[PDB]
Amino acid sequence: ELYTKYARVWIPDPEEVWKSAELLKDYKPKVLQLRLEEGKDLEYCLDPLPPLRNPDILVGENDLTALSYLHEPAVLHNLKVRFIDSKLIYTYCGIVLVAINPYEQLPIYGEDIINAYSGQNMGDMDPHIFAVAEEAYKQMARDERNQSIIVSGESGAGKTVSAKYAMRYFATVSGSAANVEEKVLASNPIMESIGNAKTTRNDNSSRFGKYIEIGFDKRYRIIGANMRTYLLEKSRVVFQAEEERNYHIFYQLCASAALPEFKTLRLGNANYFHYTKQGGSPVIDGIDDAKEMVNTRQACTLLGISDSYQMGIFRILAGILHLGNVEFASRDSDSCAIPPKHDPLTIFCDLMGVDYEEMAHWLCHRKLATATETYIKPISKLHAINARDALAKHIYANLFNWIVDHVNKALHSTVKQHSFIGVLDIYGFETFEINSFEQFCINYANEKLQQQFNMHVFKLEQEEYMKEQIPWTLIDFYDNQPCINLIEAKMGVLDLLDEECKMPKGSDDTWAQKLYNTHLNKCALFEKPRLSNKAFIIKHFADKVEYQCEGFLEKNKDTVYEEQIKVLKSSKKFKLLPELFQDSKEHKKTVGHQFRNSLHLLMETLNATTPHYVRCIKPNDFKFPFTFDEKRAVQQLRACGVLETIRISAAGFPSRWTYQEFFSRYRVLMKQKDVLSDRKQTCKNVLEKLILDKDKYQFGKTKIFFRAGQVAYLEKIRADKLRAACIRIQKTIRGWLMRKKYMRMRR
Amino acid sequence: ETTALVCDNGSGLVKAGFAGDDAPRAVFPSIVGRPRHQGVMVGMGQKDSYVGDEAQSKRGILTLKYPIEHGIITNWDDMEKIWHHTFYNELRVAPEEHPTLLTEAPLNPKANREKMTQIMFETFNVPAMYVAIQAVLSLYASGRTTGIVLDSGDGVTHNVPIYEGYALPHAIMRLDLAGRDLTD
Ligand SMILES: [Mg+2]
Repeated sequence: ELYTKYARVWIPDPEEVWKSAELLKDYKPKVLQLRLEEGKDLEYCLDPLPPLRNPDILVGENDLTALSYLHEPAVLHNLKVRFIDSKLIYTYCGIVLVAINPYEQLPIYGEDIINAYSGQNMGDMDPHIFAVAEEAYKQMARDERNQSIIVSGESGAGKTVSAKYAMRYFATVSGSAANVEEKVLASNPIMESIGNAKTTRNDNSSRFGKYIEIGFDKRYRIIGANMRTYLLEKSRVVFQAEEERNYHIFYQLCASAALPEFKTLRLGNANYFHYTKQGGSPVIDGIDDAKEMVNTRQACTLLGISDSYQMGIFRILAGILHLGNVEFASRDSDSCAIPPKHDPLTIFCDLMGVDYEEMAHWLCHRKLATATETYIKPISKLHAINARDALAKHIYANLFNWIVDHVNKALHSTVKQHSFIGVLDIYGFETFEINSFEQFCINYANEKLQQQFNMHVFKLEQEEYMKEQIPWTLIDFYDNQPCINLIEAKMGVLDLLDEECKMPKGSDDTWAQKLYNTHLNKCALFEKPRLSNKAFIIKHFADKVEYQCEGFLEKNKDTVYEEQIKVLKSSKKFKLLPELFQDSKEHKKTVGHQFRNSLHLLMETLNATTPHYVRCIKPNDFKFPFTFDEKRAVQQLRACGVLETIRISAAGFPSRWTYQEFFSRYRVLMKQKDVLSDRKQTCKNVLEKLILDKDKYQFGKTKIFFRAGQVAYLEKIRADKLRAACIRIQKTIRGWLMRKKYMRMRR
Repeated sequence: ETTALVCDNGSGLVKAGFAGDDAPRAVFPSIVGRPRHQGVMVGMGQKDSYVGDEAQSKRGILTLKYPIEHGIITNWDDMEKIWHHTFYNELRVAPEEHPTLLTEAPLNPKANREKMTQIMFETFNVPAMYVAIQAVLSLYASGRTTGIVLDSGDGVTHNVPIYEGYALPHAIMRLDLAGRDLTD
């Protein structure tokens, strides 16, 4: 047990997630006497134990796996102390690097430190982003195989700062002159304007995965980046929950309605348009959209998008906005019509350069054709609204891919790329008060990435074990495939959603009923919320999440009636709109199936490669420099998978010690008889006496491997021996000295 | 995924294509022609019998038989030629690769499905098969779950009432008025 007197323990507390306590009397096989910092005894009860605390030598170490007890409060303590008192913003967990965002500028990014890391091995140094970049940069040279740095977290956490410095490192150690840093940094305002949103819980959340491939030649001179984007949240364009916004570019554009060149766009205020009024939150406090616009146009001009294309882009976005106001009237249960001289459609046709009567016809009808014959069939007002919103989502997704292709044209260089290093910036696991299809997609992507991470860690552990000659059978593999099969496989939660989109009179209620019928008792990971029939719960990697069924189906659905594209492609007013739609089932695919395919493209990109991982955490909600809210930080660490990573690591042999440093530490416990000339045999003897269960350690060729907890045990028994010796000696010295004071008194 | 074939034998027309398409690849009359005159030229490349658009094109030389009448298949050696033409020539796909779906008028003879099944597995070697009531499919098409359906092709007419996807077999009406008896 070894809950002894002066054992420290952690106890759960409402205000700061854990508090330190000290066990005031020995435990013996119901209630514990605990001395607290606040008061000398307040008492704690044991249920049908408190988490024990690591010894003081271990806390503050550079690597959270160096701890002997691995659990939430010790991790939170080590990160808190290292951040607050030592101002070290970087820490290691397993392979992962954890970066605690300080909200303060620091001297640590200087070129002298860049040189200090260049050429080092990974463990030789305290952790820094440059040491990941250097590990990638060396492996790229040693082997053909390409390398990725993966950065995960909330968007506030400062992933862009990590990528910025990782590129600065690559530039400096390459000795390159070229000019990639300036261009990649100058791309950020447009990518944030198009691809970036205000969520219920964060402002400037990023709603896509951005992959920057830094290309190198056969000599490792730099060649200039290729930008890719994945996982774009297209549904946000047409739907927002309470006090959300859609992509900032619409509000920047609406804020600019006074500028002379936007007169012809006939803009309103941002709540005048159906695709922006739905959130009820037009203004972010602390941002002037009217000025972020100007920074966007400057970023465009630095990437050399001509003023003509810039006015084409803003003309198209005014198109999308005016399109959204078009309001169909139901003629009949099976037909609809646009009312006469409807003004939003007039202004949309004036913007896009199309004949009003063709758009007015094709919005309300669709064309069937067999090879011999063709029929023009009317469609319901519901289908007409779904068609309009699918067309708006398609125009947006194409405009996004076009702006990203012009970025790539400005960033490319003619030299043949020999190899590259990718920096992937992606959102973390996500959970809200009200929880919806956007989060379901984000959590599916994070399940896939966590599977890849577990693959990689398990592989490198089998390699390290064969380095140390230890049998592979001791490392257990934890596998989340039963959760991915619940979502992506056939009859999964996505498959029954696509199957519900096209079954007649399908609805979120009867989708939920299909979910329950298929999964409710049959699967360990799917659960029903006790008090509702319109929600379901998935036990994700990081946590259980309850998703609410209302309004997935309307978000799920895309079908673009091809004749509406064929009308728009006919436009002759301006160049950009025909350019957009250059290269079918692609139109038929639902949003969820597009997302599933984009995620397969992402995973087949990363699987070609060797990963390196970063995690960013946000320490406090108020951007105070160097302050660390335990209640927020615990949530961030859970969301980044760091805690379930550590839980997986604690199942293994976390603690790995070199024979000579072990011998140095524990000779205090070792009789001068028993130390041999042979260190490995000496330690085998000593440890086999000190810890009777051999299952707690393995004798590798080069290192002792300990299970979680046992190094703390050895440190405790060492401290107890040292204390008993000190008490005996010092009491003897006290009795000697007062015996001499007695001889003085006799004198 | 391997998409399944949909082959609505009907009568008078064959409608066939791949599942998930919005209109059939193949629409041709379910008609087999054999030549009745003496062939006189030599080296002509004479051909035993013609299916579909061929028998329509050359019809002045031929005797035209419909193998299906009143939704009952009455000549299996014709019908199997029509299926063979559908898979191999018109869709140009080997049916052994992926499943097939077939449609039938309600309340017709029990042995017709057994023969269709036996031919599909034995000769065409399809991996899997199903047969579906036409009037049920007309609701899937019209986007409804509650309906009464007057479905009337060549060969046969029938009414099927369906309420929320429960069919009411006692109320199924079948009638043998059809396009062929309007034609005669
Ligand atoms: Mg029919």
